[PDB]
Amino acid sequence: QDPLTINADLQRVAEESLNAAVKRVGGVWGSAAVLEIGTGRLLALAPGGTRSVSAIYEPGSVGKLVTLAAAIDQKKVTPTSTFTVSSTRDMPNGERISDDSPHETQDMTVAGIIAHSYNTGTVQIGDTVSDSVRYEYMQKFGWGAKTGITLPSEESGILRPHTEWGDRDHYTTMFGQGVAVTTIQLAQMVAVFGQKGVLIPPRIIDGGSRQVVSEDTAQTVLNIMQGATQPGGTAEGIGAVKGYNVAAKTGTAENVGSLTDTAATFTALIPAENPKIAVAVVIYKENGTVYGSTASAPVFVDIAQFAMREMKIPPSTVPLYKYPW
Ligand SMILES: CCN1CCN(C(=O)N[C@@H](C(=O)N[C@@H](C=O)[C@@H]2N[C@@H](C(=O)O)C(C)(C)S2)c2ccccc2)C(=O)C1=O
Repeated sequence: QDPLTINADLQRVAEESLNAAVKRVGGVWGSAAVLEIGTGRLLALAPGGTRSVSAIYEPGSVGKLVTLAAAIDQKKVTPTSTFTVSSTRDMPNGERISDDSPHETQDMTVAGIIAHSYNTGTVQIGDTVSDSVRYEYMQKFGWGAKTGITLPSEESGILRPHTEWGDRDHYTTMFGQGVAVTTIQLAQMVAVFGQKGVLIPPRIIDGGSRQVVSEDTAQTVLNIMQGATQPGGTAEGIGAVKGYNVAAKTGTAENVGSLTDTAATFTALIPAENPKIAVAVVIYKENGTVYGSTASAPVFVDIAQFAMREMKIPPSTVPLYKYPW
């Protein structure tokens, strides 16, 4: 019978979690997409109108995975390459870049950088690759284009041609600012890292795809992503799905509305040793800041715990991956 892909129980979990989280956090709206890994099948899409597919927003530091992957794919960097992290850092082109909150400067590996999500580290990582190269990766990950799901009013996102980026744009697009995204785009993206560098176009209809990154870089981005829940990681505690290895990335971005809003974002893969779902969450607050971790992780967590039961996936048999930092 059922020609749609939605899992009704999973959908209800999503809507519930989502609704609660938006209330909890004083947001004005939210959205969540759960994609099955390997098939591109939508298991859940909240809030169930079309806003999930048509509301666009600057995603923030979830965009960091695009730049990380580019640098790695181009072999310009490795998990264990080391850079200096600082509360601010003045760049060649006259730009000052700042971390969320000041910290003692120190050297960190790439692994630890995006794990702590330090802009000052990632900006350096992005500088190892040309803007036209980054730009091309951004497009292959599906930014600035409709995913092509069969639901009305999909927005294409905003991805200005790199040849158009100023000194600020050079660096802001490195951590998902100066770019607009829909939640469906974000799920499709992270899905790549569980798909051996392949992007599968999402589907809501079953029935009386492209290579974005190498299989190897996908897997390394996958290992780095597991650093999110470990001590010091932005999703420590809050991102934990008891008994299951979680690869994830938070994001907390400013948006206009001028520049008074924020979008708390979360994109995760689970279970990390062998991903079965790709999850993307966003909660938008209007005159206030809201953190991907405090806001959106809990949603993923509720969804993720159910999905693992629902899909009769056994708990993780192997340790959460660690690179030294
Ligand atoms: C173009 C100017 N302009 C405006 C937008 N803006 C900005 O909002 N910066 C944010 C940012 O994007 N940094 C995060 C990326 O999300 C890093 N990752 C977060 C995470 O994942 O939790 C983090 C660990 C909380 S900080 C930020 C800073 C402080 C608090 C929350 C978010 C800039 O500063 C910036 O350049």
